[PDB]
Amino acid sequence: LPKDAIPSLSECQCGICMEILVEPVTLPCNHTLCKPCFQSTVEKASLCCPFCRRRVSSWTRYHTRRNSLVNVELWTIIQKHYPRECKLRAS
Ligand SMILES: [Zn+2]
Ligand SMILES: [Zn+2]
Repeated sequence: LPKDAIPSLSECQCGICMEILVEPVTLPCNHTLCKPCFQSTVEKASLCCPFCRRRVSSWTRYHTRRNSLVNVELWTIIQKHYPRECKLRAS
């Protein structure tokens, strides 16, 4: 994704639930999913990436402790180009 370029809506949708990516969590494999999905599908379930099966339990501990699970740079980009979609999910 080029700089200041407009991302497709599709590139901004969580691949698990199809909703807009709210507070996206990018795993060390570089697959991304929304925090809600992360919290249900990974943090309290598999500790796998749901796309590729990468073990992620130690990764989770590390960033949990440091409040750095969220990919702040991608979150910023999603809020900028799809603000309305983000507020609708918050609601
Ligand atoms: Zn999701
Ligand atoms: Zn993965």
